[PDB]
Amino acid sequence: RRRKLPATIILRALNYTTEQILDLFFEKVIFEIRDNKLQMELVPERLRGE
Amino acid sequence: EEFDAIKIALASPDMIRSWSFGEVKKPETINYRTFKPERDGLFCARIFGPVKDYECLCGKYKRLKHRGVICEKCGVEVTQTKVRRERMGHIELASPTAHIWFLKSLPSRIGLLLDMPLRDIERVLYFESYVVIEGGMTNLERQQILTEEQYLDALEEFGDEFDAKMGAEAIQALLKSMDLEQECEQLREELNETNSETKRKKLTKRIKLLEAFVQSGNKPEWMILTVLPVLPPDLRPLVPLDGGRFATSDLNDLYRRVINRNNRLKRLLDLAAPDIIVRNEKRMLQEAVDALLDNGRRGRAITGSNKRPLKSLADMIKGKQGRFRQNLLGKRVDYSGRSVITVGPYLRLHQCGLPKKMALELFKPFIYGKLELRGLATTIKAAKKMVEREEAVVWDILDEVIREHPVLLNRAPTLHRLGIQAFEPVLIEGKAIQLHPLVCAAYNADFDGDQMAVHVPLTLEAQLEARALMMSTNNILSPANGEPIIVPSQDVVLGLYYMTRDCVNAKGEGMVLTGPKEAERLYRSGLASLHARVKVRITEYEKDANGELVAKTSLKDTTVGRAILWMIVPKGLPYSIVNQALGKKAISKMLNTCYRILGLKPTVIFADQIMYTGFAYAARSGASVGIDDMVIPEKKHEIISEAEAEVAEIQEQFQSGLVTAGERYNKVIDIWAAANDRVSKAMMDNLQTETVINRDGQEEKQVSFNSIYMMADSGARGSAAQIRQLAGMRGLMAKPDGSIIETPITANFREGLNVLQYFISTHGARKGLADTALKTANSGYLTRRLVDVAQDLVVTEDDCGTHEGIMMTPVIEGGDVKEPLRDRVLGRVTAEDVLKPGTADILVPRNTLLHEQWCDLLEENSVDAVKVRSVVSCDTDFGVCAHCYGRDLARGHIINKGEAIGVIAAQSIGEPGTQLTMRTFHIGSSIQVKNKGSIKLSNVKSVVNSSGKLVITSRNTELKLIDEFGRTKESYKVPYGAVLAKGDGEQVAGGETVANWDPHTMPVITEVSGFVRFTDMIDGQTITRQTDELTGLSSLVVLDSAERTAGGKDLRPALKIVDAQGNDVLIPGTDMPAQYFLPGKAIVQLEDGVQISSGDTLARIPQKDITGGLPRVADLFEARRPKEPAILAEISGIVSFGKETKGKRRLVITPVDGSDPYEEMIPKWRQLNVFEGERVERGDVISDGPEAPHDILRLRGVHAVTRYIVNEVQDVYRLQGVKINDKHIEVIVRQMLRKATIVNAGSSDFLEGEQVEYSRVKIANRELEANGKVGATYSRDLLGITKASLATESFISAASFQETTRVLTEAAVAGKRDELRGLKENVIVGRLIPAGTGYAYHQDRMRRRAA
Amino acid sequence: SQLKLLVTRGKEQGYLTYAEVNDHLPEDIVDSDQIEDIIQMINDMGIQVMEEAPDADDLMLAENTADEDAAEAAAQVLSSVESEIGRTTDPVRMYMREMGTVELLTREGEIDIAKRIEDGINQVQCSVAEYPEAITYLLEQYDRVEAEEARLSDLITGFVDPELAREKFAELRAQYVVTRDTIHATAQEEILKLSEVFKQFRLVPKQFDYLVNSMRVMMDRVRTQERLIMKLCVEQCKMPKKNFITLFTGNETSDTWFNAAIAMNKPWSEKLHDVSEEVHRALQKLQQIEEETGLTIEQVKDINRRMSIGEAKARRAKKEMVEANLRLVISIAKKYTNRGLQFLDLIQEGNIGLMKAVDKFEYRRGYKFSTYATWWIRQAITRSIADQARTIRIPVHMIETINKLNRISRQMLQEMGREPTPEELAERMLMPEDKIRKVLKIAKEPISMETPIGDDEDSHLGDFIEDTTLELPLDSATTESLRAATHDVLAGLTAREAKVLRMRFGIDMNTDYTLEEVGKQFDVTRERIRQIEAKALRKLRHPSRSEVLRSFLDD
Ligand SMILES: [Mg+2]
Ligand SMILES: [Zn+2]
Ligand SMILES: [Zn+2]
Repeated sequence: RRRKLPATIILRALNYTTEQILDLFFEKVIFEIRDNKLQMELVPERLRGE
Repeated sequence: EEFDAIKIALASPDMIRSWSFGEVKKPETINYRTFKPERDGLFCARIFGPVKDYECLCGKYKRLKHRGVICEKCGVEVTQTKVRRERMGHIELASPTAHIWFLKSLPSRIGLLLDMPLRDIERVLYFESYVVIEGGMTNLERQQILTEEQYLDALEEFGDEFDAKMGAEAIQALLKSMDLEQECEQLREELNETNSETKRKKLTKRIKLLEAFVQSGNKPEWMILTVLPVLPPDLRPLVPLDGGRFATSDLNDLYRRVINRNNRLKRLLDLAAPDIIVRNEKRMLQEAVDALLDNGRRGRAITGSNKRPLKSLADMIKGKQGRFRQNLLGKRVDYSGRSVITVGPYLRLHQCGLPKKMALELFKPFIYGKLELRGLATTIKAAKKMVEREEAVVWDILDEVIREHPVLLNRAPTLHRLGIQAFEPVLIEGKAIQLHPLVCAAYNADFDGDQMAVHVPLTLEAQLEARALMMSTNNILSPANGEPIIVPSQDVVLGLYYMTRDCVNAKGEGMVLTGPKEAERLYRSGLASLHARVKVRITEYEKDANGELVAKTSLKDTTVGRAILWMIVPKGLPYSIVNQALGKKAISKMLNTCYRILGLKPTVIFADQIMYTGFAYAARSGASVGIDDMVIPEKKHEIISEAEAEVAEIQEQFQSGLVTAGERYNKVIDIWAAANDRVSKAMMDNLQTETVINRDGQEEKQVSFNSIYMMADSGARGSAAQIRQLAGMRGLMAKPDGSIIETPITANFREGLNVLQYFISTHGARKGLADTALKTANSGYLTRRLVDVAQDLVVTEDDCGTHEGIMMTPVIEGGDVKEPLRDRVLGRVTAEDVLKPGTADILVPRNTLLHEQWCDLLEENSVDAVKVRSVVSCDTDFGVCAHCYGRDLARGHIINKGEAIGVIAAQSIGEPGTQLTMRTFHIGSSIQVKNKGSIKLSNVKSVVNSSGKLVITSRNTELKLIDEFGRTKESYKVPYGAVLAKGDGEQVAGGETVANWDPHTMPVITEVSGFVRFTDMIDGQTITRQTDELTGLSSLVVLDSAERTAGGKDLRPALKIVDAQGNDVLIPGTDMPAQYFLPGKAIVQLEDGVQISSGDTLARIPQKDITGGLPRVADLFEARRPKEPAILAEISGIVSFGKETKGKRRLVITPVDGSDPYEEMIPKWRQLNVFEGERVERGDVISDGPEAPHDILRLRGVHAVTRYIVNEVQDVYRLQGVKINDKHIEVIVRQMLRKATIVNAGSSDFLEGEQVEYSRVKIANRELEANGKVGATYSRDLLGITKASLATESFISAASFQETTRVLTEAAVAGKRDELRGLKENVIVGRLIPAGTGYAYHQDRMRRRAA
Repeated sequence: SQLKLLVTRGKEQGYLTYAEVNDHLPEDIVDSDQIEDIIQMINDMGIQVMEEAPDADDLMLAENTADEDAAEAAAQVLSSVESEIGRTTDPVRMYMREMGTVELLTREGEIDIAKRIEDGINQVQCSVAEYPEAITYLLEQYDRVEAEEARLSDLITGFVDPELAREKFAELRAQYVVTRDTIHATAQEEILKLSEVFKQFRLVPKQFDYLVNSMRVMMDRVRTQERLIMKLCVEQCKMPKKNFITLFTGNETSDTWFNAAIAMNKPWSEKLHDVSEEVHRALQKLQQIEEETGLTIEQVKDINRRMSIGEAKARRAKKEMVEANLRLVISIAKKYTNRGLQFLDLIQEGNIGLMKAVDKFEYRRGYKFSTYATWWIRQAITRSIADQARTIRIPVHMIETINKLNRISRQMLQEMGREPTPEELAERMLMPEDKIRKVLKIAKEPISMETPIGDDEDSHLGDFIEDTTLELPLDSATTESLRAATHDVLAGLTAREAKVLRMRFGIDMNTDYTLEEVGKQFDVTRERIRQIEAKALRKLRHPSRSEVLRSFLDD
C-alpha cells in the first residue's frame, strides 16, 4: 500500500518501451498522404456517434 | 462536608511531599510466602497504613485503645484499613523528568510557554541536542539550541561564563530561570512598536497566555516533576484470587517499572558510568514515567504480559470506562430489580403490578423496621429468619409497607422523560411485572419479552417526588407537545370501532330508547344488536357558562353503540364526540378534548374507563382474522395481463432501436407501478364498500365488516399498504443498492410466492433489518449531543421584564396553510399587546398566558400575527425567565421556577428522532390563486405601463392572498417583473390566474417610457453578431469577458435611453440619467430606433431538494455552511461591479453616503441574481442557494436566524408527520448562539477582536451604561452545538464529555477555580442537583454565601 | 509543502486514508514509527480519521469537534518535521544510533587501554603511599582490628594469612614512624622506603574510597581556605590576579606575603585592612593543615593533581572500553527478550555488568577481554531477570528450582508421552513431594485485573472481584441494636455493678482493664472484684432479665 506511481512504470520495468506499450493498449488508425492532403483509413465501426 | 467550588492547579513538589506518607523505595509488592506486604514497595504498612483494621503488621498492638500509636517494631500507624485508601506516597526521582501532559498535550504547554518549537524540546529531552540555559552575554541566545560538536567547540569558545545542559535538567533550568514579568513587559513593548496585525496578534496572544499563567498561583517550573506520587495501595489492588493466582491491576506493574528505573539510575550515578549509560538510563526513566501517566502520545504503548496495552493513570480517568462516564454517571443501584413485563388490564393506570417475591426482596429493610415495631421479632436477626421463612405474617407486613410506596419502573433505553415513570405497587403472584397497558405507548414497549426494571425510592423527599412529579397519572401530556400520550392503542380502539359503527339492518332498528341505560339493557339481554341505528334521549352537559354545566336533553339520532359508549363519557363533553365512527384519531382527540375542557382528574379516570370498555367490547366482537377475509380482486388477472402486455410493447420497441436500455427500464418500472396502484385500488374497492345488505327493501351498500378492513380502518394496525401486500400484488422489491429491480412480484401472500419472488423479497427485507440494527445501537446520539450543549439551563426568574419577542404567523408555503396560528401561539406569552384590526380595543394584555381561551378569542377575531415572547430573547443572566419559556409541560400551567428545561427540551427534540428515517433521504411558471380573497403585495415596485398590464420592478415582492377578514390566506413569491394582471390590494375571483412571467429568462423591462439608443456597443468588442437570422432580428448581444478584448474588459456594455432629442432624462427620484447598462450574456434583441414601453424585454437572461432524515436535523443544529452559500448583500445601498474578473469577479455596493467601499469577490461560475443598477437592501438575495445561518445572524439579526432554524427543522419533522413544539428548538438555539464577539470595547476591559460569551459582556455593559459611562459593541456569534457546548465555565463538566486530557491540562495551567452550579458538575460530585427540587437548596447556599 | 496539501485535503474532504497519507508523505523516512507519530498528529489535527474505509453513515453520522488552537500547532509540527530533518523515535533506537558512533574494535588495543588504566591506578597509588593519613588510617585500622572491633580480612583484600599481614603492618608501622622521626635530613629516602614497602599491598575498594574521601575532604578544606584567601583579598579588595599570585605562589605557607603585602603601599593593600584577620585565619588553617600533614600546600596540590589526572585517565580508558563493548552487551542481551523484562532493561543490566567486568580485569592471566566480559554480562543480566522480573518477587534459589522443574517437565513430557504428575516429578526431581506442590503453586504470574472479560456489554475482570471485608448492613444494625440492649440491661443494675462490669470488660470505654486496676479503683484488688463480677454475671443470667440478650444469640 505504499505511494502511488505512474502505472506505466511497471510496464516499462517489464522490458516494455513506449511503442509496444501504445500498441498493447490501443488499436490503430493510420494517416497517409496519397497525392493530396492527408488521406485516411476508415473502418466502419470506428466513427460511431461522433 | 459541604465544601465549595473545587480547585485545580499545578502540583508543586513540596505539596507532593505534604501529600506523602513516606517515600516508596523498592519494587517489591508482597512476600510470596506470607502474603503480607514487603516494606517498602508499591505496597507497605508504614507508608499507606495497616492491612487489618486496628492491627499492626508484626502484631504488637491489636486493640481499639491503641489507635494512633505507631508500633516501635514496624512503624505501622495502627488505624482503620480504609486509611489504606487515602494515603499517597511519593518517589524521589533522581534526575528530573518532564510531565507528558505539559509536553505532548497538542499545543505544547512548554512550547508556547518558552516560545520554542516542539522538536527542539524533544531534542533537549531525549538528548538529541544540547541547549543553552542562561548562556550569559557573550554570543548565544538563551533558547539557542546546539548539537554535540558545537557544544564541544563552544566549551573551547567560552569555557567560562557559559551554561549549557541537556535533559530534563535543561528544561527545568529554562523554566525556572525564566522571569514572567520581564516577558510581559517585553511583549507589551513589541505590542507597542511592532504594528503588524498578524505579528502583534500573536504577540498579544502570547502575552495573554503569560499574564494568565502569572495570575494563577503557579510557577513555570512545576511542569517538570522531581517528585512523583504513587497512587495508594487500594485503588490498584493485588487481590488474592482462589488458587494462589493473584489478579492485580496494571499500575502496580508501571510503578514497579518506574521504581526499578529510578533505583537503577541512582545506582549508575554512584558508579559514575560513561555518559552513554546515564543518558540511556535517563531516557528509559523518561519513557517509563511518560508511560505511567498517559501510555500514549509517546508513540508506542508498553503492553504487559498480554498483547493488550496496559492502562495508565491518564486512562483510568478517560474513556467510556473511565471514572467520569462509567462510574460517576452509570453506577449500579441497590434496591432495584427487573423482570419480564406483561399485560395486566385490571389496573387503574396509577398502579403497576408487581410480584410478591420482588417485593419481599426490594423492601427487606422496610419489613425489618415494621417487624421490630410490631414486636413480631424482638431482635433484627429474628425478623430476618422470619422473612426468610416466608411466613404468614410477613405478607401482611409487606402489604402494610407497600400501601403508598411508589416504585420507579424503567425500561432499557430511557429516551424521553416519560421513560422513567413511577407507579404505585400492587402485590402479585408470579414473576412478571404486570405493567399497565396504556403506558406502553409511552415506554415504547410491546410485550415480546421486554424487561422493565423497578427501583425504589428510599427517603421521604424521594417518595414525595415519586408521587408528586413522577406518578403515572401526572405525566399524560407528552413533553414535546400538549397532546395526551395516553392514546389508546390497538385492542382498545378496535373494540370501540367495532362498538360504535352501524350496520344497516340489525335487530332493534329505529326503536327509540329512553336513554343510554336501557341501551345497555337492550344490548345485554339481546333484544337488539350492539350497533343498529336508533333514536335515544342522550343528555349532554355543555359548559359555556362561567364554570357552569347547563343540562340540555334532546333526541340525538344515533346507534345503540354510541349510546352505550356514552355512559362512560364524563360531564363536560358534548355528545357530538361519540356519535361518529370513533377511529384511532377521533378516539384520541376524545381524550384531547377531555383534557382541554375538564382538567386532569376526569381525563385520567376517563382514559381508564375507555380502556376498560374498549377491551370488553373488543373481546365481545370476536374480531378474528381468517383466510377468507383477504379478498383478492377478481380484476387482478386482467390488470396483470394488461401490464405484462405493455412490457411486451416496450420490449418490441427496444429491439427496434427506438429507446435506449435506460428508457425501456424506466418505462417498464413505470407501467408496473401503475399496474400496482390500479390493482391496489381495485382490491380496496372490493374490500371497503364490499358488504351489501338490505333494509326491508332491495339492497344497499355500506362500509364493510371484513375483519382485516376494520383492523385497517380503525388505526389499530396496518394501513392500505399492508392490506395491499396481503391481497393485491406486492410491488417491486428494491435491491439494497437503492436501485429498484424491474421484475415485480405478480403474486401476493394469500397466494403463494414461488422461489424467485420470495428471494427477491429477501433483499429489501434484510436491508430493513440491517438498518434497524444500526438504529437501535445508535439511537440516542442526537439527544446526547443536545443535552451536552443545552443542559445547564434552568428557568430561574419569574419575569425577565422585556418587550421583545418573535412575530408568529401561520406558515404558508405557496398553498394551503400548513401550520395555523393556534398551534404556534398555544402556550407562548404575548410580547406587545394585541389590537383587533380597528385597534378598537386592547384585546389581550401583554403578559397573558395564551391558553386555549385566548386562542378562542384570537380565532374569533381573526388575528393574523401575535408578537409573542420567546426564549431566545429573554434577558436573564444564566437562566431563562419564567414567562418567556411559555407554559408547555406535561402539566398545562406556566413553567415552574427551576424545572430543568434544557434537558426536557433536548429530549422533546430527541425522542421523536427515533421516529425518523436514519438514512438521509431526498424527496425531489404562473401563479394561480385558490379562492375568493383580495390580493396583497409586499415590497412591490410596479410601473403603470402604457400597455396596461402590471409588472414588478422589485426583486422581492411577495404575492399574498388576503380576504375581507384581513387574514393572510395564501402567499406566493413573484419573480422579477412578472406580467401582473389585477390590482394591488384589490379583489379577485377564486381559482383565477393573476400573474404570469418568463419561466427561465429574465426581463430587463424599462422604468419609464422614452426613446432609445445605444452606447459602447461595438461588435467584436462589447457585442456579437446575433440574430434569429431567418427573421431579421439584428441582435448585437453584449460580449462576455472571454470574448471582449483586454480593453474590451475595460469597456462598458450599455443600453442608453434617449429623450426626444438626444439627452437622457433623470431616473425618477434619482439623478442617474435614463439608461440601463448590462453584463455579459445580456442578450439584446431590438436596437436603436424604437420608443420603449414599460414592460419591454430589453434582454433575455437565463437561469429545492429537502433532505428529510434525522441527519438533516443533526446538520441543522451543527450549523454547517452548505456547499453553495447563498451570496447575500452586506450594505443597504446601490449596487455596482468591481475589478473585472480576477478569477472571481468583484461586486461593489454603495449606500446613499456612508461607508460605501464594500466590494465582494464571487466565483463568476455562478449566477449573480442582482441587477447592475439597483439598491440591494442589507440582507438581500444577491445569489441563490441555501444561505448560511451565520450570514443570517450577521446580516439580519437574531430573530431572523431563529425563525430560520425553527422552520427548517420543523420542515424536517412535519415532513415525516411528527409533532414537536417550537419552545424546544428555540431553547436549543438560545444555547447555540451564546458566545459573542466585540467591535469596540470602549468603556469596558475586553480585547477588541476577542470572542467572549453574551451573558458576561451583556451584564458588563448593562451595569456600565447603567452608570454614566458608555457600553461596548458586540457582534453576536453562532456556534454549532458540537462547538457551542465546547466552552464551559466548569472543568468538571467539560472533563466528562469533551476529551478529558485537554480539559484537565488547560484548566490546570490556568488554575481555574471551578464552582459548582451546573448539572453535570453536581451529578458528578454527588450533592443536590440545582435543577428541580434542589433549586431551593441552592438558593439557600447562595444566601449562605455572600453574607 | 505537499504534505500541507494533504492537510488542506483532510480539511475539505472531511477524512483521509492510509493510501492518501502514504501518498503525500515526505519520502525517505519510512521507519513506520515516524509514520505512526505523524498519523497521530494528523488525528490530533483537524482531520479525525485516520480511515481505511471512506464512510460511514447515520452510524455516528456527521461527527466533528472544532478543537481550535490545536490545528495551528499540529500543522506547524508537520511543516517543521518535514522541512528540517527526520527525527528519531523511541529510545532503544536512540541508544543504537548513539552508540553506533563508537569505533567498534580493539583488536589488542585493549592492551593500551589497560595500560592507561594501570597508569591511573598507579599514579593514584603513588598518591596513596604519599598521603600520610593513608598510613595513619592503616595503622589505626590495624589496632582497632586486632582488639577485635574489626577484622584484618575486612580492611585489606590481600597482598600481591592475617598474621603475615599483621607482621607487615608492624613492618610498615616502623617504616612510617622512622619516616616521621626525622623532623629534613633523610626525608626523601624515608618516603622512598615507605613507598617501596607499601606499593605491593592492597585494600578493599571501599577502604580505598574512604582513603580518597578523607583526601577529598582535605582538598575541600584547602580549597575553602584558598577561597578565604583569594576571594577575600582579590574579589574583596581589588587585589588582582597578578598582584595576588606574586606572593601566593611558591612558598605559600607564611603569613608574611599577606600581612607585609598589606604594607607595600598599594590600593589592594589599602583595602585588605579589614580582611586582614580573615586571610590571617585562612593562612592559619593552612599552616594547621601543614601541622596536620607535614608537606607544603603546594606539594598537597601537586599530589592531588597527579592523583586527579591518573583518575581522569583511568575513567577515560574505562569509558572508551565500555563504549567499545556496548555492541557485545547488546548481542549477549538479545537472548532474553521475553523473560518478563524489557530489551533496554536487559542491556542496562548488561551495562552495569560490563562496568564491573572492566573494573575486575587483568591481562596478567592472558585473557581475551571480549569473552571475559561475556560471563559478567550474562551473570548480571541473569541476576536481574531473576530478582526484578516477577511481580511478587521470588528469591534466586526459588527461581533456580522453578527452571529445574521446567526443564524436567519438558524432558518428561516427551519421555512419558502424555505428561508428568507431581508424584513423578518428586522422583525425577528429588523433592519432598510437597515442596513441588508449593513451587508449582507459587511460580505463576498474576492476571492483569484489566483483563477483558468480553463475555458482556464491555466488562473487565476487575469489575467482578467483590469486597470481602465490608461488614454487612445487617451486621451493623445488629451491632447497634445489641449495644442498646446491653446498655439498658447494664443500666438495669446498680452503679457499682455497672461500673465494675464495664471496667472488667471493654464496654463503652477504651481497651479493657485488669484486676489490678479494678482493685486500684475500688480499693480491693481481691475477691471483692471477683464477687461482684461473677455475682452480676449470675444476676444477668436470669431469664426474664437476659432473655433479649440470648435472643441476640446467633445459634
Ligand atoms: Mg420488544
Ligand atoms: Zn509493629
Ligand atoms: Zn425571557
